[PDB]
Amino acid sequence: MKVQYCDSLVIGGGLAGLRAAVATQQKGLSTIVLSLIPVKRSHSAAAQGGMQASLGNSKMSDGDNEDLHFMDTVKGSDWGCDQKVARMFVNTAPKAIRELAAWGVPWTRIHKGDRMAIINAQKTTITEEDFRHGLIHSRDFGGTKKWRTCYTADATGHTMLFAVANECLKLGVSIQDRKEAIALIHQDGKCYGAVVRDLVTGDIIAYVAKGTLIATGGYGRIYKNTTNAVVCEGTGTAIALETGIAQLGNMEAVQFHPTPLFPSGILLTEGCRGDGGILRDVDGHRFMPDYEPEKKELASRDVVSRRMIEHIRKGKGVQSPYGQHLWLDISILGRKHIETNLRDVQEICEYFAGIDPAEKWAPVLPMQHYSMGGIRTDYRGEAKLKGLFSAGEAACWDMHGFNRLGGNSVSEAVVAGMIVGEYFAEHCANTQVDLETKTLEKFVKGQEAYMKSLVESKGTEDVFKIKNRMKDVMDDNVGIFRDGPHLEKAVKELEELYKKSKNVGIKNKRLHANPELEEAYRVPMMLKVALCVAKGALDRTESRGAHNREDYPKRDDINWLNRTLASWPNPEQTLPTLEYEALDVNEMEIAPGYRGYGAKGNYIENPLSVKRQEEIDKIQSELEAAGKDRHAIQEALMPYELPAKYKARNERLGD
Amino acid sequence: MKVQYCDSLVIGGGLAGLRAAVATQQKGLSTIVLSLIPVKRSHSAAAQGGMQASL
Amino acid sequence: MGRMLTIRVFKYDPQSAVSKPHFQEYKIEEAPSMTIFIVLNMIRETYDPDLNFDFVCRAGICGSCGMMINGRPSLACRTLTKDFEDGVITLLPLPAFKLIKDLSVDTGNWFNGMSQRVESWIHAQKEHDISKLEERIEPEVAQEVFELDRCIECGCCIAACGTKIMREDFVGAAGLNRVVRFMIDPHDERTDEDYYELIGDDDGVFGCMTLLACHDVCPKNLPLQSKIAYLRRKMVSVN
Amino acid sequence: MTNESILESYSGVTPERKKSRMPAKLDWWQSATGLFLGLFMIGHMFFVSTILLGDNVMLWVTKKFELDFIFEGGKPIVVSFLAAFVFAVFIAHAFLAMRKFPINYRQYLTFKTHKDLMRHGDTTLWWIQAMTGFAMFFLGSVHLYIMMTQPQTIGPVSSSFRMVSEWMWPLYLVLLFAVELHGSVGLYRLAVKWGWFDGETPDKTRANLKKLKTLMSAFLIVLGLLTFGAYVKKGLEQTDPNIDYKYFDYKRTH
Amino acid sequence: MTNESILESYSGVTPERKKSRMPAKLDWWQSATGLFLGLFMIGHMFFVSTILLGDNVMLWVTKKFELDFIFEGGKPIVVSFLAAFVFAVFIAHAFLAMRKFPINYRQYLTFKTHKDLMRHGDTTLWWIQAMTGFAMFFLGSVHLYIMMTQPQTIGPVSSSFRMVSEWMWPLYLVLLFAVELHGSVGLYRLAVKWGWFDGETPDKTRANLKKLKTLMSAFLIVLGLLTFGAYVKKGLEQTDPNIDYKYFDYKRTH
Ligand SMILES: *Cc1cc2c(cc1C)nc1c(=O)[nH]c(=O)nc-1n2C[C@H](O)[C@H](O)[C@H](O)COP(=O)(O)OP(=O)(O)OC[C@H]1O[C@@H](n2cnc3c(N)ncnc32)[C@H](O)[C@@H]1O
Ligand SMILES: *Cc1cc2c(cc1C)nc1c(=O)[nH]c(=O)nc-1n2C[C@H](O)[C@H](O)[C@H](O)COP(=O)(O)OP(=O)(O)OC[C@H]1O[C@@H](n2cnc3c(N)ncnc32)[C@H](O)[C@@H]1O
Ligand code: HEM
Ligand code: HEM
Ligand code: HEM
Ligand code: HEM
Ligand SMILES: CCCCCCCCCCCCO[C@@H]1O[C@H](CO)[C@@H](O[C@H]2O[C@H](CO)[C@@H](O)[C@H](O)[C@H]2O)[C@H](O)[C@H]1O
Ligand SMILES: CCCCCCCCCCCCO[C@@H]1O[C@H](CO)[C@@H](O[C@H]2O[C@H](CO)[C@@H](O)[C@H](O)[C@H]2O)[C@H](O)[C@H]1O
Ligand SMILES: O=C(O)/C=C/C(=O)O
Ligand code: SF4
Ligand code: F3S
Ligand code: FES
Ligand code: NA
Repeated sequence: MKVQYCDSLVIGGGLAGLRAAVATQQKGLSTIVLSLIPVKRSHSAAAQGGMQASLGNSKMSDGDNEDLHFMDTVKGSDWGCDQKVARMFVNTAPKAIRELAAWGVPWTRIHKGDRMAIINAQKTTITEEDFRHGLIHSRDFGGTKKWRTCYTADATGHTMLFAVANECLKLGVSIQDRKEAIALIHQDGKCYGAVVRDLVTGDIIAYVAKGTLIATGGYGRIYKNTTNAVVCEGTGTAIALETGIAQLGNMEAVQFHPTPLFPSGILLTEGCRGDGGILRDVDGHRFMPDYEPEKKELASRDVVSRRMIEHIRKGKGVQSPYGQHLWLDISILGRKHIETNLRDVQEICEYFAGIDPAEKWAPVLPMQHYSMGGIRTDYRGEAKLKGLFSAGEAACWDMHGFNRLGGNSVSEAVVAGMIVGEYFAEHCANTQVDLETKTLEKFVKGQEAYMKSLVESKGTEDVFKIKNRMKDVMDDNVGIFRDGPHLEKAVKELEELYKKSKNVGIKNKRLHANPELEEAYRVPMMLKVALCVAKGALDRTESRGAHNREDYPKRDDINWLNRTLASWPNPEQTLPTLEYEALDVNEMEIAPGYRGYGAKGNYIENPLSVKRQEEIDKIQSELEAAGKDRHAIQEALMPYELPAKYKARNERLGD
Repeated sequence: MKVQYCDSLVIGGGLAGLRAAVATQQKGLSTIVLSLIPVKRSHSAAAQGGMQASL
Repeated sequence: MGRMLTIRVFKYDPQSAVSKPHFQEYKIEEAPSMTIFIVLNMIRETYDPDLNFDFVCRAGICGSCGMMINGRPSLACRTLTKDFEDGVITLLPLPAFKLIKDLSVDTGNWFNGMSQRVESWIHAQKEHDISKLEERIEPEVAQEVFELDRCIECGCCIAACGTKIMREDFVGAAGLNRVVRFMIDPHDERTDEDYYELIGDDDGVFGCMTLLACHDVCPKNLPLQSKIAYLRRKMVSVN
Repeated sequence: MTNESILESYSGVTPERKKSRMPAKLDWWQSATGLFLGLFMIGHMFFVSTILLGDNVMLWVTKKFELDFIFEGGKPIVVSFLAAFVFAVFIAHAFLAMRKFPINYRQYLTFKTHKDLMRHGDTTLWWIQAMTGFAMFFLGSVHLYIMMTQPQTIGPVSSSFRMVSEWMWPLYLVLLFAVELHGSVGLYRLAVKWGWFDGETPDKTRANLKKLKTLMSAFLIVLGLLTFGAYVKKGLEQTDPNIDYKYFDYKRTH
Repeated sequence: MTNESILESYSGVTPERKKSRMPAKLDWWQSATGLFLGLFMIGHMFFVSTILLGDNVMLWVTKKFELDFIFEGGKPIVVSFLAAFVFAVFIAHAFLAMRKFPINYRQYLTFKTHKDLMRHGDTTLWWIQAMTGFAMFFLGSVHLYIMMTQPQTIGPVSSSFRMVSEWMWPLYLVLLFAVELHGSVGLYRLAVKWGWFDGETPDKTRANLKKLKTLMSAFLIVLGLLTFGAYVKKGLEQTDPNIDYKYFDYKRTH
């Protein structure tokens, strides 16, 4: 038997996994990072929007702080987030940016002087004072009033990922790629590591550790149309689910992007619309103004996606051999503007769409983009399975709830990497594990037997046909608009698809470097993940954040102010087990209310919310009257935890 | 902490250690042989008398 | 219609004792805006699931899909079948990297080795306090560093380099660019002499024969030609 | 052998534990010797082409290089020292540049294959540099030794003699293209290698250098063929069996 | 480029998945070309030394190599083809053997240091082989081209002319030691490399081959100096300014 030991095992080489590995390796814990691919090729590398952090350096960022970022995050989540977690996040995001700047990330800097900027309310000029020169800049992204999205020109995710990966190399972290975790090793409710398949050699290996962290990204590829890399299939989610102990949170909470290029899904940054881009229909008609006379194309991202689909259903969509879509017109912004501020989007349309955005329109359609759902953890990042931690998009730390803020996800990856990293490090250094070879052998032999069964299967089902049908079902029934009747149909077909996945037969019999065998074991995992998403959507009879039920259009704070917890205790069951974790209003700093975007009064008010709100107003008044600062007030409303290393305040330009 | 696992650990790379390692490795047990020196330099190499066996 | 494309692919499995290097041809009907990414996945799902290749972002941002396309190392996800007036496309794995199987090679581990070799990280005596204001940097400088930080470690300039193909220890264009990327970063305290200890030898900057194929194939259009010359002038002046 | 060289050979570093500066020096000298020969050849093509202006013309120049304004009829021995000097640089350059040739079957096979697959201009031009360089080991040496040992045989009549009667034209014809292609490409790569003229628009500078390279080659090749024909024509007119053409030009002013 | 060469370059093996047989062929040809040149030179030293037997002697041999028993006064053009042939082998050999030179600073430094520390005869002799080989790139080419293009100038009188009047003796003097040391050591190593004569007592065979090598070199060097002096002496006696020595031997029987 092949066994590898390390003190800290990290599954996933994206921003979250690598940053967590820095956290453990720096304190002397031997850590291994496993990844399907070279770590610098992780999906994190594709982020071009930027990272949200309340620095308050620039003119449009002036006055920004933790409280404002916090409020944007909670209201954005439609109150589905754990507010204590959101607080931990907002207070640490500024330090994440500054640490990265220290590690060489080339953040775009502010230069003194006037600037030609778009505000879309007063597209006047912006002036940056001399005392702001040379500090980290920020732009308008995510719909926040205060511009706090930091960026390194047009490749933010790229530079961030490279810096963190390089720090891992500096520290001697063992980076092992083309390695896939296919099962978690657990006994007595504790996680002792993972069974790993070497993608090159086919070897099945047991990686044991005192602590294991899953930072495997999102599960967007269960959808046919997605902005996600082809490796974002949620197998990390599935292995946690298959332990029968760890639970998945809000899997039905999936966020879509309104303007990905159709049908590839290659992202066309929000900057297109933010700069003045226009959405048109089959007749070239600018339609957003018809639905949003006020906000128009500058409406909430959430609203734009919905209107686009509505317009398509009204029969104004553009017919295509790949389906219906709409048009994005940025040629109206001028050729000069596109070749200086949108030079990237120009290359994308030319390289893949074979068009020049300065002359022709780009085909677009809303598509799956971010996975709010994930492995459920406490505030420390630990799952119900002891010793198993999760961070990044793969987790449901839940600072996002039912709608993540644009710019908050790459921010969370590094921030969670830092925070969960510390707690993870503490767990690995303080816990003592009992590694029974009987258990290791059971799990390893169990997967070797499984690979053999797949290679010898005389089944007649085609793995790709099954996978493709799964993706169509998800797109057609679990998209922007959902309803009970279609969701019931989806759950039934997915369950049928799952059962047939077991009768798959493959042509290539080799155990090494076999992409067909890979699909043979990944698809069944994806189907179980899809079932959690679909079933979760079916049972959640309300409309919250990104989850919109046409048959239940209102947010229900009375019966649904909770979080969906999915599990798969019995390996025989063909549907996921769903339970619910209630959100205690008494522990909220901001009581449930209007989210800001969408129709007003579109939520069933909960009496407990009113009580808490009053209680909050009272506490604020008294404390604010006694000349108490925002910090002491925050503490009195909702105290939260933070590792000692990050409990310091964030200095700002103006203290 | 640095930890290395194998099914069969052999300490010593002389005739006895290496032959035992052959015995375990041939049946699929992962085995490691530890030695102060390259194994072919073990004291066993100095025997010039011979080996007793009733042929 | 859509004209029939003839796809010729290099196939070889070094881990299989019975495999022999050979080309296999596939007939694919072209579609609008069809890329090699689409072509290879079509072949995988409907004609030959044996074929190995690596795609991730399919957007030209991750550097995973480099391969030889009609003799030139290029990103397959960003290569259009339309640009080949002839209809015949030949695919080979990137040379100068360890072959895994067919079109799949190990670029990632060679790059991690290079990153370690040139100490690809910020070298500074003191850690700036992360709870305080960041150290100010001129915007133009940040822009210059970013320009060189754009490398996506795709390996195209490595495989395009005749020098690297012949002499495997050559650090490559990506390695020389990486050195410059830190040289011009104010956060890094290394001096020219420190850099010389890293690449001031025949496997380093002096091993470059200025073939410039690296410059001409870089999908991110980095200024390799001028930056390598810049480094050469600095290293030859040490001592 | 010295203690220091032993320590470097066995440790891989100098006694001060630093990497040797020799690779830098060798790189410098390779380019320096290359630059010298490249420029030398340009001037060489002009002075040797004076035959196109008339026998009296080049004859006048030939005497200047022999220090006419310092010696009576000019001492041809001056050309001998100049030849020996260039010969030395020629040898040093070959010695240093030879380090860059593909050196085994594997390197040769993989590079040649790569060159053919790539169809990359600058890569192919390097192969030409290497090929022409190897060829000049044999072609250049013959000419250099002769110029160094028979300087009194240089002139409108004498040079034409060697060109035709001594069958030197086949060598000159090949060498002309060999040294011109090698030299022009060499000067071009030298510019992009050290980037002396990069400036603010490197790609534009390189584009122009490439154009310049092609023109320089064209002009010099044609001028070389014209000059070549002149020497041949005259050499083909030397038919009198009672005339000592070899030392004719010399037999005019000692 | 061919499909097979591409497959070999990218896979490291032939289409049949075997290692290329080219390295074996190249090794064979390197030794074959070396053997040819080595033996050619021994015969060369004897035929060129006939000047010691008298002008009429070598003159007689010179005419035989020009096919006297087939043509009137013998056509010197025969020597041209022979020269071109040897030139070709000379070039092919240099091309193949050049693969063995130390090729970078590190290799040169470590081998030179090693040679000086070891004081091992056969190792030091290889360095000599390499040095003399490199030198002959320049020295051998000059002579080969001349013999190939001016065969009608070979003889007791004409050869002595070139030797002295055309200042070819300095080149011949260096080349004599260069080619003899290179050739004798080369033939010796060839024997121990392929072991054609090893037999039952290999060490004894090698001991004798080493002795033979030294004697062969001694004899040929001395004989070479004697022959050298003969050509010089005669060349130093050609003082009449009205005699065409260069083509004198030719002007006897067309
Ligand atoms: C898709 C996308 C997302 C995105 C964005 C643009 C695009 C096209 N732009 C953003 C932006 O401007 N601002 C922002 O805040 N977020 C943006 N996002 C989303 C964001 O980039 C992601 O949420 C974030 O990068 C996620 O980071 P994370 O570290 O969590 O995950 P990852 O980078 O995807 O990496 C996952 C790693 O896991 C390995 N893996 C996966 N499964 C396995 C198994 N089974 N075994 C072993 N390793 C596994 C992957 O290989 C990878 O390294
Ligand atoms: C000394 C001697 C013995 C001998 C002999 C001649 C001499 C000079 N001639 C013999 C003969 O003709 N016939 C015969 O039957 N026996 C003869 N012997 C004795 C015989 O050779 C020995 O008894 C026999 O070879 C012992 O074999 P064994 O496999 O037991 O041991 P070894 O070869 O000495 O190797 C010991 C290995 O252990 C490693 N080592 C030791 N300590 C450590 C620690 N702490 N950690 C890791 N490795 C360790 C050594 O490095 C070695 O490889
Ligand atoms: C008068 C004749 C010659 C001229 C004008 C000349 C000129 C040049 C020039 C300008 C360079 C550029 C050097 C550099 O890039 O640093 C060059 C390169 C080179 N030369 Fe020559 N050269 C001559 C003869 C030779 C000979 C006889 C050899 C034989 C070994 C040779 C082999 C090379 C090679 C292989 C290169 C490429 C070096 C590299 O890639 O670094 N040259 N030469
Ligand atoms: C200082 C040394 C040199 C001197 C004095 C010199 C002199 C001359 C002279 C006088 C000629 C005319 C024909 C003759 O007299 O045989 C000539 C021709 C020629 N030389 Fe040189 N040369 C020198 C170095 C070189 C070098 C290094 C090369 C290149 C390896 C070279 C290449 C040529 C060529 C190709 C021609 C033919 C010109 C044509 O036909 O266009 N020379 N040289
Ligand atoms: C008429 C002149 C020459 C003669 C008589 C000659 C003869 C020989 C002989 C007998 C060998 C043995 C070959 C073997 O071991 O397979 C040898 C080796 C060698 N020769 Fe030459 N050679 C001549 C010119 C040259 C030239 C111009 C070069 C220039 C590159 C050269 C470079 C070498 C080298 C470096 C070796 C050693 C090869 C090895 O170690 O494998 N030779 N030669
Ligand atoms: C088939 C080609 C060759 C022919 C016909 C030939 C002919 C001659 C002749 C006639 C001489 C007398 C002087 C003169 O006429 O200039 C001579 C001398 C000489 N040759 Fe050759 N040779 C040939 C090849 C070689 C080669 C390949 C080498 C070595 C690289 C060589 C080395 C010498 C030396 C060193 C002398 C001086 C003899 C002495 O002074 O002892 N020859 N050759
Ligand atoms: C062009 C100048 C070359 C520069 C000198 C240094 C590099 C070349 C010598 C070192 C490598 C040895 O080179 C080796 O030569 C033999 C020629 O006999 C080549 O042989 C191959 O090409 C030659 C020439 O096109 C063909 O006639 C032959 O059939 C073919 O098999 C080997 O593929 C090559 O690897
Ligand atoms: C003897 C013939 C050589 C065969 C040709 C192939 C091997 C040599 C060339 C390739 C290696 C480059 O060779 C490099 O040359 C320079 C000379 O300028 C040497 O330089 C060293 O030796 C030379 C000569 O004794 C000294 O004057 C010099 O001060 C010293 O530093 C380098 O130590 C060597 O590594
Ligand atoms: O438009 C983009 O660049 C990113 C959007 C997001 O992260 O939501
Ligand atoms: S320098 Fe260009 S070609 Fe080379 S690895 Fe980086 S991005 Fe790819
Ligand atoms: S192609 Fe190679 S030789 Fe130098 S110029 Fe680029 S790294
Ligand atoms: S798949 Fe990422 S660059 Fe091609
Ligand atoms: Na998530």
